[PDB]
Amino acid sequence: TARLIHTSDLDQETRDGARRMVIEAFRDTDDFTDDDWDHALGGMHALISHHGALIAHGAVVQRRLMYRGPDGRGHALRCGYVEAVAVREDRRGDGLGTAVLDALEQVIRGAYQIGALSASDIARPMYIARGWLSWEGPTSVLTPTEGIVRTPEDDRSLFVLPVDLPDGLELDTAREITCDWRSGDPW
Amino acid sequence: HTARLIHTSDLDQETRDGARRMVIEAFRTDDFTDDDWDHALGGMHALISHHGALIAHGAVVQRRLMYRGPDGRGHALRCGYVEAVAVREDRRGDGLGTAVLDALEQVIRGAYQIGALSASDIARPMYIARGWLSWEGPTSVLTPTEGIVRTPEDDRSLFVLPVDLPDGLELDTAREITCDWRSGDPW
Ligand SMILES: CC(C)(COP(=O)(O)OP(=O)(O)OC[C@H]1O[C@@H](n2cnc3c(N)ncnc32)[C@H](O)[C@@H]1OP(=O)(O)O)[C@@H](O)C(=O)NCCC(=O)NCCS
Ligand SMILES: CC(C)(COP(=O)(O)OP(=O)(O)OC[C@H]1O[C@@H](n2cnc3c(N)ncnc32)[C@H](O)[C@@H]1OP(=O)(O)O)[C@@H](O)C(=O)NCCC(=O)NCCS
Ligand SMILES: NC[C@@H]1O[C@H](O[C@H]2[C@@H](O)[C@H](O[C@@H]3[C@@H](O)[C@H](N)C[C@H](N)[C@H]3O[C@H]3O[C@H](CO)[C@@H](O)[C@H](O)[C@H]3N)O[C@@H]2CO)[C@H](N)[C@@H](O)[C@@H]1O
Ligand SMILES: NC[C@@H]1O[C@H](O[C@H]2[C@@H](O)[C@H](O[C@@H]3[C@@H](O)[C@H](N)C[C@H](N)[C@H]3O[C@H]3O[C@H](CO)[C@@H](O)[C@H](O)[C@H]3N)O[C@@H]2CO)[C@H](N)[C@@H](O)[C@@H]1O
Ligand SMILES: [Ca+2]
Ligand SMILES: [Ca+2]
Ligand SMILES: [Ca+2]
Repeated sequence: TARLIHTSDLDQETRDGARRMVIEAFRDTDDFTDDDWDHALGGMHALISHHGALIAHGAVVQRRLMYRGPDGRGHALRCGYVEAVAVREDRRGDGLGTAVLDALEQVIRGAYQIGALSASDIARPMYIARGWLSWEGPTSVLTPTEGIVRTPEDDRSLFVLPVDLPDGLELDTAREITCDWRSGDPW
Repeated sequence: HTARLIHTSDLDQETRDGARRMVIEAFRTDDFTDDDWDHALGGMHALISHHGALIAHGAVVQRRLMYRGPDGRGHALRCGYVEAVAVREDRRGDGLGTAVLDALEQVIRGAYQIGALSASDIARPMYIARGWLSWEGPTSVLTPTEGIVRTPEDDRSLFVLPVDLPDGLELDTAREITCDWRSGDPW
């Protein structure tokens, strides 16, 4: 039931409608920040509206995830990173979230080497059920002034969906995995 | 000439193979490598067709460009990076290149803070004409194991299109600009 739209083609009221719905959906200090919204921009949005109202949203945005295999090689994987997955609270538990992820996984499978996200510890079983793989190793970020810095807080949160890895590569989820730099939450 | 815009994930197999075949030839060790094709995926494609065959391609993919302002604050700018802009040999100088860049710039203005690209020499006038800023400072890449490494080869090639810079950001082309890491040509 989800409509796929590039940030590009969102009119002002859809952007404001989506942002307002996502900010409210992540309230149980505003949990969903300006940086969190920046992270949701530049890729494909999955939207579900009912009678003029936005009731569901998700985004998949491109970045690189860094992974070194046991042959020592080093890979910068073309990643579809899942952001701002949200359903208006009264509309939850009726398959809308599923419909949003169904549409984002179509993007990921069609365009990227790997899907990734850092799930709220509440949503973790929903991803595990879709066949997303929990990372077991240490997580880190490639910083511009320090080098690769550990992100222990994101170790339990990181999920991957390896859709089309290069060469022979099969990930070992016990190895380290490193995200590229951005402001706010790196994961 | 009007380009149609399509996400990587919506390309049918024949159009994907068609685009890569046309782009490899337009750039003709082949000059257009497997990494070069990798770099053109994950974003929006501009396509122009004629007599059932592709005559023009380009792509805009999301990455981060790192820039430090005169107030010492580091920015990780949401970048629409332009890749694989190509017009079939027999169709050059009819404005097809212009139509491709018009559609990609629609994406960049609609979704990103900055546009960037590392132009071949033959393409340079086309960018200078469209009002892309030539960079005058040193360029670098953020590497995983060596920190920020100068990319002197790319100093003369870099164009940016600054469309929606964060508050308090004066883009000075004399200063250093750093791309995020990827395999192959970092720029
Ligand atoms: C997480 C969220 C998007 C789920 O959306 P939803 O429309 O309730 O979910 P669905 O009905 O499609 O179900 C998602 C899965 O969660 C579980 N689930 C079952 N009932 C549920 C309910 N009422 N609410 C949430 N999850 C439920 C099931 O495993 C379900 O899979 P199913 O469709 O096979 O039953 C939504 O609750 C939300 O917006 N939460 C707050 C913001 C947030 O945490 N989202 C992103 C975290 S990474
Ligand atoms: C993309 C490419 C075909 C240029 O496309 P094109 O169809 O020749 O370009 P257009 O006709 O749209 O315009 C090219 C520009 O050349 C310039 N130009 C126009 N007439 C010219 C002339 N007589 N002499 C020289 N330059 C001229 C103009 O700036 C023109 O833009 P405009 O027509 O909007 O004014 C060329 O870059 C290419 O395909 N080469 C191989 C692949 C490649 O190197 N691409 C690199 C992208 S970085
Ligand atoms: N008052 C409600 C709050 O909800 C919060 O909900 C969760 C989310 O806000 C956030 O979830 C993860 C986080 O686990 C992980 N370590 C970092 C990751 N970037 C966050 O990401 C998630 O939430 C943010 C919005 O905050 C979204 O931008 C992002 O797309 C989404 N996947 O962190 C929280 C998980 O600890 C918290 N559980 C807690 O602060 C509190 O219960
Ligand atoms: N060597 C001079 C000329 O190089 C041309 O080819 C150029 C392009 O192939 C390539 O241009 C730039 C490059 O300058 C810069 N330092 C790095 C950047 N990634 C390259 O990028 C460009 O070409 C590659 C394809 O190779 C594309 O994938 C990319 O999208 C495109 N903008 O590098 C070459 C140097 O400018 C032509 N083969 C020919 O006119 C002539 O040989
Ligand atoms: Ca947050
Ligand atoms: Ca090349
Ligand atoms: Ca080959």
